[PDB]
Amino acid sequence: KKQKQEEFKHIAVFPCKMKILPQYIFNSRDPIVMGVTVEAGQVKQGTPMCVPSKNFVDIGIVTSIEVNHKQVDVAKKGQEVCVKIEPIPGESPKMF
RNA sequence: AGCAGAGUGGCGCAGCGGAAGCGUGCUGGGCCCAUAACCCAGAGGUCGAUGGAUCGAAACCAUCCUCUGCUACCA
Repeated sequence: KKQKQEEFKHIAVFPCKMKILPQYIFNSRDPIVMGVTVEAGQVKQGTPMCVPSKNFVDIGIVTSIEVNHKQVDVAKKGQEVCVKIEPIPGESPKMF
């Protein structure tokens, strides 16, 4: 099961609904630095992000999850974390 | 945050002092057993909004909106 996790880590994406906090924006484009609070599910590395109300356009692929400049891999519900999201290569970068 | 570019028929696009167009798509007819191709028509336009220099702005200048890119400036 360790090897199954190791070669199925990219193909397995945990579900996550995320609520955005106002005015906690640092970088708007390349990369995306935005201090966003978990409200449902959990956040892991490589999890894509999209918007439901704008005909499902992807935001990008995340890089790291930081809780007060400390890298925590798994964040549960109810914690304010900082996520570094990078644009996917082959598609145009996005702005806040 | 700031800058640059663009806005014309459903779509893309020509287009500037005396001047609402093209390609494609939609509708009708001819041709044919039938279709494509082709022919004949027709429908579809706040030329992004505002002001002004103008006899004569779809056009030049100023502002603004929307859309498309960026110089990087964080835990």
